[PDB]
Amino acid sequence: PTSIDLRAEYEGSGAKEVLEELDRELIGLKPVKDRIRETAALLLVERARQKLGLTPTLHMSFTGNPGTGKTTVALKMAGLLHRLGYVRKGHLVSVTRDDLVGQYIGHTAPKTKEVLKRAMGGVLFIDEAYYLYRPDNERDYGQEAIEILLQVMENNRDDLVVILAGYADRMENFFQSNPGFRSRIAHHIEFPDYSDEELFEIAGHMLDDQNYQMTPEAETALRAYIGLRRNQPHFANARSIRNALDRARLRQANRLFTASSGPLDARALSTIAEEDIRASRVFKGG
Amino acid sequence: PTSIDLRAEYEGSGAKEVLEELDRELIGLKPVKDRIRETAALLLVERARQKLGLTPTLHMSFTGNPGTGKTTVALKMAGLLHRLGYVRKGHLVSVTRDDLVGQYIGHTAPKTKEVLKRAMGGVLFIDEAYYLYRPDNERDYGQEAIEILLQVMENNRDDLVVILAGYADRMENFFQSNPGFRSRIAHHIEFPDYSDEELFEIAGHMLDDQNYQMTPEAETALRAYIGLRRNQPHFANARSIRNALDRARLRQANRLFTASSGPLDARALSTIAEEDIRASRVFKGG
Amino acid sequence: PTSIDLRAEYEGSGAKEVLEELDRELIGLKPVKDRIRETAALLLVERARQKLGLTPTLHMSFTGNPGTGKTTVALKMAGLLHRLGYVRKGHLVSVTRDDLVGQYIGHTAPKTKEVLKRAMGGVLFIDEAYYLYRPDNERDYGQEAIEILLQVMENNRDDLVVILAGYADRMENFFQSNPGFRSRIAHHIEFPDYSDEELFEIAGHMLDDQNYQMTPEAETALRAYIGLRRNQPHFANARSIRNALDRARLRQANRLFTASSGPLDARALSTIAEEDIRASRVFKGG
Amino acid sequence: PTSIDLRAEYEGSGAKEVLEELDRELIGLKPVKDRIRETAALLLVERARQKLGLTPTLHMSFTGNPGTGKTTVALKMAGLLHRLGYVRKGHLVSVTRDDLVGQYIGHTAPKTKEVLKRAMGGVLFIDEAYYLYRPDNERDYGQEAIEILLQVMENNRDDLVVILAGYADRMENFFQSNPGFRSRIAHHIEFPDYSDEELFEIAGHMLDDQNYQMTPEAETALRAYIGLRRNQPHFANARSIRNALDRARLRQANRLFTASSGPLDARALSTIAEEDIRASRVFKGG
Amino acid sequence: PTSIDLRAEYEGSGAKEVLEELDRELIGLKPVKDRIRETAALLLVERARQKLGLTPTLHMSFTGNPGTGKTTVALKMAGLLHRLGYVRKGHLVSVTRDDLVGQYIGHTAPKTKEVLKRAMGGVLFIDEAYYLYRPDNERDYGQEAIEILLQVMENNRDDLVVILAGYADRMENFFQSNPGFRSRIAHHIEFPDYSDEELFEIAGHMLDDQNYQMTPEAETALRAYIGLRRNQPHFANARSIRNALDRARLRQANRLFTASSGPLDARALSTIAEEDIRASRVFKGG
Amino acid sequence: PTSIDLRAEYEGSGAKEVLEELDRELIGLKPVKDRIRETAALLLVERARQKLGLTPTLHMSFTGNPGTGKTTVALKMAGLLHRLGYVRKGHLVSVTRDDLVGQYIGHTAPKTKEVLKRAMGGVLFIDEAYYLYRPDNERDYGQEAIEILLQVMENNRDDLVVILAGYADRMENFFQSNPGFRSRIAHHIEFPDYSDEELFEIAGHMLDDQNYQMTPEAETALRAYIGLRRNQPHFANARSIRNALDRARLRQANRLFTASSGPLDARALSTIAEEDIRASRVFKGG
Ligand SMILES: Nc1ncnc2c1ncn2[C@@H]1O[C@H](COP(=O)(O)OP(=O)(O)O)[C@@H](O)[C@H]1O
Ligand SMILES: Nc1ncnc2c1ncn2[C@@H]1O[C@H](COP(=O)(O)OP(=O)(O)O)[C@@H](O)[C@H]1O
Ligand SMILES: Nc1ncnc2c1ncn2[C@@H]1O[C@H](COP(=O)(O)OP(=O)(O)O)[C@@H](O)[C@H]1O
Ligand SMILES: Nc1ncnc2c1ncn2[C@@H]1O[C@H](COP(=O)(O)OP(=O)(O)O)[C@@H](O)[C@H]1O
Ligand SMILES: Nc1ncnc2c1ncn2[C@@H]1O[C@H](COP(=O)(O)OP(=O)(O)O)[C@@H](O)[C@H]1O
Ligand SMILES: Nc1ncnc2c1ncn2[C@@H]1O[C@H](COP(=O)(O)OP(=O)(O)O)[C@@H](O)[C@H]1O
Ligand SMILES: O=C(COP(=O)(O)O)[C@@H](O)[C@@H](O)COP(=O)(O)O
Ligand SMILES: O=C(COP(=O)(O)O)[C@@H](O)[C@@H](O)COP(=O)(O)O
Ligand SMILES: O=C(COP(=O)(O)O)[C@@H](O)[C@@H](O)COP(=O)(O)O
Ligand SMILES: O=C(COP(=O)(O)O)[C@@H](O)[C@@H](O)COP(=O)(O)O
Ligand SMILES: O=C(COP(=O)(O)O)[C@@H](O)[C@@H](O)COP(=O)(O)O
Ligand SMILES: O=C(COP(=O)(O)O)[C@@H](O)[C@@H](O)COP(=O)(O)O
Repeated sequence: PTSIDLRAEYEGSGAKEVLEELDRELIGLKPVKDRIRETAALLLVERARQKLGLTPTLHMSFTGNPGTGKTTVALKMAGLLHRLGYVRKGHLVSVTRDDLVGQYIGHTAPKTKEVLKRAMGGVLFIDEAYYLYRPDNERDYGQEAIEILLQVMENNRDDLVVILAGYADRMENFFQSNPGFRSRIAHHIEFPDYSDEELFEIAGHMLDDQNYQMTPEAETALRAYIGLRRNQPHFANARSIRNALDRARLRQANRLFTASSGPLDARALSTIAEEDIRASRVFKGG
Repeated sequence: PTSIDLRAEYEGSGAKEVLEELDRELIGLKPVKDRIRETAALLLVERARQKLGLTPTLHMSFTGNPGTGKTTVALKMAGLLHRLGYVRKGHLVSVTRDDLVGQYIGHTAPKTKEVLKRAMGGVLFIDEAYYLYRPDNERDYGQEAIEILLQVMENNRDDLVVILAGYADRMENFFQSNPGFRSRIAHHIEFPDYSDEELFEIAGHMLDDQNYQMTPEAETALRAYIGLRRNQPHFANARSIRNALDRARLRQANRLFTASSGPLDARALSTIAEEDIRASRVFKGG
Repeated sequence: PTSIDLRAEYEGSGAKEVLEELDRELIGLKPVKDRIRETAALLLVERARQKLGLTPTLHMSFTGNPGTGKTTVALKMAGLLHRLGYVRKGHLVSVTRDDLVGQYIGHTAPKTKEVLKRAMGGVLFIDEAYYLYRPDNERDYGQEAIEILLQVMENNRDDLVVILAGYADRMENFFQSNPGFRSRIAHHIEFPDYSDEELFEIAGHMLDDQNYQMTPEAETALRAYIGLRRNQPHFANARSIRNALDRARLRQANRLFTASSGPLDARALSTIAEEDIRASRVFKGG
Repeated sequence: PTSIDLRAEYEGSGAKEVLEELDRELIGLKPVKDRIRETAALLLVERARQKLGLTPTLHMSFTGNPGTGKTTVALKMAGLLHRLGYVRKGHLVSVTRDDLVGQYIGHTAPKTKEVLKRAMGGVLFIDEAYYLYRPDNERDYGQEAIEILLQVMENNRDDLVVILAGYADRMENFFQSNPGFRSRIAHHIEFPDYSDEELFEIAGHMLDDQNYQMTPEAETALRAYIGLRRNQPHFANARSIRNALDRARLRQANRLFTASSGPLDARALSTIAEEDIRASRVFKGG
Repeated sequence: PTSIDLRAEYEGSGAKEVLEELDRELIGLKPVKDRIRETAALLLVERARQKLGLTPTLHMSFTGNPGTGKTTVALKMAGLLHRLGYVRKGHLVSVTRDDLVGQYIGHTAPKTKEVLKRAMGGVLFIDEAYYLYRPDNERDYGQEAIEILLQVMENNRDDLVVILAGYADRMENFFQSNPGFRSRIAHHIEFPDYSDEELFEIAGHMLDDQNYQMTPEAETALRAYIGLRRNQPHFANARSIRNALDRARLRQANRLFTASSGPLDARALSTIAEEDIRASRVFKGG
Repeated sequence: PTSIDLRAEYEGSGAKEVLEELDRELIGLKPVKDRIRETAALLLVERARQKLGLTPTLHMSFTGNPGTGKTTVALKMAGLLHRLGYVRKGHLVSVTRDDLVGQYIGHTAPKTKEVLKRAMGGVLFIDEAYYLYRPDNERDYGQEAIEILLQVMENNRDDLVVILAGYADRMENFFQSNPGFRSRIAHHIEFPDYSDEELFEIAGHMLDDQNYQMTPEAETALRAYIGLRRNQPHFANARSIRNALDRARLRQANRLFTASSGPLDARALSTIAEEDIRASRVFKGG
């Protein structure tokens, strides 16, 4: 070997098969998907470079709001990384701060370490990682977990990848207070969402996750709803959406229970109708 | 099975028998009772949907003032939930923050866990839950109880339902500081009551709970009392009501002891008369 | 039984015999004594009501200054309560915060619990109870004692009565910080004593407690003293009174030792004379 | 017995023999000595009253500056108290805060208790007692010592007397923060000192304690010194006196070493001469 | 021996062979290299002085930014020091604060001590040493590590050299708070890198460390980039450089993957082209 | 014996031989040396007084800047004290706060105590003692070391002398906060040095301690240097001097290494020349 065919590796790795898996398994967020397509390319090239004699550097940060594909992309990353020979067992260990820090004084270091043992050969995924740093609280022993984490991200490299994730404002603050992470994360990925279309996409995903469908009439009813809701006080984006869908679901349940034609099937029970949304006082004025 | 008769489940579950039990066992708060009627409908439908292949999501929050039916509705919920096959042993474990958090450093995690063991197959009911988060205090180890609680509400699902309850202002603040609860509570129920009529309803419920009745004359005497009391300093709503009723009870006891016609019966001993309320310095001016 | 003769219970209980015992054993504070007379009536009636099928609710708070009869009334309460079948062994366990909270981390819960064991069947009396809540101090474990106390006042009812006592300003603050006590205390009793007459009453009680009498001339000498003292800086009410009486006692002792007519009797040794008070620089101007 | 001869007890107790012992063993502070004479009288009378059927109340506070006779009066008190049958073994146990509070968490309660065991039948003397209350410091466990102390001063009475002593400003503050002491101290004794004569008395006592005498010429030299020193900045009363005497002693030593007539005797070595004081830059202007 | 030939020692030690090793193994930072050349001279002379009868004093501080040669110079120091007979086993033990301080209360002193055992006969290298002093955090036991460190730097001298390193602002602050280090460091070495040329040098070193080269066209493209970037908000110097190079690398990877002429060699894969930098929105205006 | 020949003791003790040792072993600071001469005289006399029947009082404080002879005088004191029979084994135990206070909670009292055991029969020397009082820090247990120290300085006297030393501003503050030390220190010794001449003396002592001499030309070069340096920002007195001498030493080493006439002797290697100082940018303007 002297040169390297990139497409040979791309087609030989099954990396394309994981990138396809990502398009199919994430309701269109092309922005992000392209960014992962691009990182795949770099990950490919870096590997081809390592195969011609030139340890990588892999850790990444995923920042954005709830419901932007952080977890489901992270899973695919572990895949991709296992397919490009960066990781041995391409498996994702997803953990919060409450899996790494123990209440008792000294029961944190074995806990982080053992979680790490389970992570080895794959990817550790620390959701809202910045919660490990709580000097707000006394008797929270999260600084030890940081120390052990930080030490691992520099030293014990070739057998682990770490992904910190969560809100960006909170992550960037976490790096201020705990530097040495910025230099250890090679991949900062922003997960963007909200515009009406985005809020509607969210509404749609939420309903897919619950196995409910809207009737076309109800879809337009929601689009109306959203536009109005965003001009009323204390609009909470995604929360306001969950909340509307919750109340819609409650209304749909009562609509059906009160009708009672007789037996009804999955479509009748999975469908949110125009009535269920338009009955909201959001359409009255509040 | 292909369609599902909802009324068949509603009548087969005995869910109606628990909803009747609620009307009979809660002095009219039709507002709330309708909201529970409605949630019952959704809980019904969701179940019928789970029975056609489409884990639920059950936790709820009860917000409002003291004396609005939070506990007595929660009890009925545990019933309803057991009747709709969501819960195995339909029993309510009611706990405050002082049942989950221990003084000693590490004697909290076994305590929360064991309470949880007692809760399993039924409903855990955390009154004024927001008191678990006390970063105001040092040496209070309530954050561990939150961690264990939060972990349970996501992971170990199909064998427990949690109801956080208490004042709304304090609950919404608690979610700010401890997010991840908002997404875990599927049912936000507001318990409304204060207007004179509400204060009078409260007075009425308090007296029912103690087995005392008022004479019509005394009722109007209280309505007079309330209107005056609310314009005097340090009006404490429900507390001022308990306090007036306490003093009325004391006056009624002394009225009866001092009269002493001879023997007297349950009505004489259960009745608060016009004298007992009007004797208050609230009618003098203070 | 269908009706109930109240006087039959009042005379059968020996409750009157304890109320007489109170008049005889408390230098006239008719205000309070009437309030206890009245509570007795209610306690009577409530009992007669429980005997016709209609658990009581018994805990109380005693608020006021040192030397108003809190302890000596509490003792009689335990009596009264035992005579009306509310309490099994009518005995009063009087405790401060230093009997419930231990220095060591975890040596508080057995200590509160064991004190409670000694209290069972009678009345526990927590003097200046608000001292259990010291978040001012670190390493004071008083919050656990509160938790155990609070739990007992709701759950393990029919075998214990609790009386919190002390200054009112401090008690009401204690309820702010630790709510759930207000609802558990059914009896708020205020112990009143300052106006000149009150200061003089205090002076009088203090001297009774020490077995000293004043000569009429000395009484008027004190009334003069008080009026002057209250217009001088740093007037501390009751403390200033103790302090004057202390100095009077010292002067009386030296008056007698220096005279030495020969032997002298109890009256000579128990009497504070006009000289003993008027010799004060309070009469000179300071 | 019906009356009581006071002089009989005063002469029979040997109380006079301890009061004489006080005059002889305290360089004239007649102010204080009279106050102790007076307290003796009251202590006498109270005893004669207890002997005619009318538990005492004994604890006291000694406030003032260093070098006013607090300790040497306290010793005599223990005497007096043993002679008037208030105390069984008339012995004084003198302790600071560092004898009652231990560093380790829980090694304070046995330490206070054992000190107290040694105190029993006599007088415990807590110098600068207010140092037991250090909420300024964390990991100081002085509040437990307060609790145990306070409990002893009310409950276990007839076998112990406590004397808190030290600066008055600091003592009165200590009572603010720890009330319940004011009511437990029956004897507040102020120890007054400074006027030139007092500063000179102090100088004199200091030199007696060290076995040094001044020559009459040097005495007048000091009186000159004092008057000047008090008008220069940062005058520290007693400290400035120690400091002058220290420097005088140093000068006297060098005066003698440099002279060296031959052998010299106790007078030559015990004497501070006019040279030793007048050589001070205080006489130059600084 | 009477005089000493310095060049004899310089050539006999192999000290020159380590200084050559430094030029070859550190991409030109002549500023620093001269400072190390100079220190070598002094270290030489001091040794020649010790060999004529006149314990040295060796500890040093390395201050500057990431990527200025601190570690790679420290390694050579250990060499040099071993070649001039100051150190027995010329080996460098590189440690952070997380290797010296343990979470548990008392598991720090054995940990520092054992690290020190491994350090003996060579050089201990504490990166960002100032992190040992964290009074910001409770339950961090770093002050003990300071104590043990400080004690070693004075007492147990002839068998250890310590090098504290990191940012200068943070180091000088660390000396304020922990004095006694300034007197123990005999060698303060500043590591300089920002001016455009410096930022470009940094960019260059970063790319060397990653095995990437720029085409001359791309170099000028970066110089353009830098000048623009420094006038846009939140310019973070070196971070902004890493960030640009990261994004350039990502663009280079995608440029190559998308072209796909066929096989490509190390130069094609190591080269960042003009396209990869100029594609930045920094050239659009943001 | 009746009188006492002082010169007999002075010549018999070998006290003169230690005072000579002080002149020879401290580069002229006649001010201090006279003060120690004088204290010797007093220590002599006090001893002669104790030998004629009239426990001493020995502890002292040494205040001043770094480099004024505190340690080297303290050593001689231990000598002197052993020669005048005040101390049994005339040996000096020199300790900082980091030798008395342990990190762990309770590992301070054995540590202070054992250090004290090593001190017994000689002098304990606490450098910068005021660092034992750190209420600035939590989890520093220095107050216990104070307690044990303070207790020793009063009680266990005849087998230990304590010397607190360091900056005066910081010492006097330490006495404010921890009184009872002022009365326990019988000897306050001020160590004076800064004026140009003093800075030059310091420079001179520093160079003696390192075995370097200046050429007369270089001395005047330093005097020039000092005058300029003190008018430039952040002048740090003694530190600026060390720093200049360090850089001079570095320059001298490089001057010699670069010349290389051939062999060179101790004078050439010990000498700092005019070149080595004048090459400083302090002479350029910065
Ligand atoms: N891009 C997406 N495509 C499909 N579903 C999504 C997407 N993003 C979020 N969701 C839905 O919202 C939930 C949020 O998932 P997650 O990745 O864990 O969020 P986070 O951004 O906090 O990491 C998912 O379980 C899923 O049901
Ligand atoms: N809605 C209601 N209907 C009948 N009684 C009520 C109602 N609300 C409150 N009460 C009375 O007041 C008490 C308050 O009960 P609870 O549910 O525990 O209050 P919360 O949960 O809001 O703190 C009840 O035990 C009952 O006696
Ligand atoms: N109402 C009263 N009648 C007679 N003596 C009283 C009365 N109140 C207080 N005293 C006297 O003052 C003391 C104060 O007693 P206590 O009841 O324990 O005070 P408190 O409970 O208010 O703290 C009593 O021991 C008693 O000698
Ligand atoms: N009234 C006094 N008569 C004789 N000596 C005194 C007197 N007051 C103080 N001293 C001297 O000063 C020292 C201070 O003693 P002490 O009673 O302990 O002071 P404090 O007021 O702090 O309790 C004594 O040991 C003694 O040498
Ligand atoms: N002077 C230099 N010469 C060549 N490469 C350097 C130099 N300084 C830094 N680097 C590069 O940057 C990285 C920073 O290394 P390091 O010395 O550990 O940083 P620091 O000690 O300043 O924290 C090195 O691994 C190296 O690849
Ligand atoms: N008076 C002095 N005479 C000679 N050398 C001194 C003198 N003062 C300081 N030094 C030098 O400086 C160092 C400072 O010593 P030290 O007594 O420990 O200072 P300090 O006690 O004031 O902190 C000494 O070891 C010595 O080399
Ligand atoms: O509180 C909200 C919604 O808050 P959010 O913006 O969080 O949804 C009100 O608009 C509803 O109570 C009205 O319900 P309905 O629309 O059924 O009347
Ligand atoms: O303190 C209150 C009532 O407070 P609250 O508002 O909490 O009831 C006074 O009005 C009563 O003491 C009067 O009693 P009465 O009315 O019997 O004179
Ligand atoms: O300090 C006080 C009294 O304070 P309080 O107001 O607390 O009593 C002075 O008036 C007395 O010292 C005078 O005593 P006499 O009156 O014997 O001179
Ligand atoms: O510091 C002081 C005294 O302080 P204090 O007021 O505390 O004594 C100066 O007056 C002395 O140094 C002078 O000594 P001398 O008088 O021997 O010159
Ligand atoms: O956030 C930054 C860079 O921050 P930093 O200054 O830290 O690099 C934006 O300029 C980029 O998102 C633009 O990327 P591109 O230049 O590829 O559009
Ligand atoms: O930082 C300082 C000195 O600080 P300090 O005042 O602490 O010495 C500069 O003057 C030197 O870098 C110049 O060195 P040179 O004089 O060799 O150029």
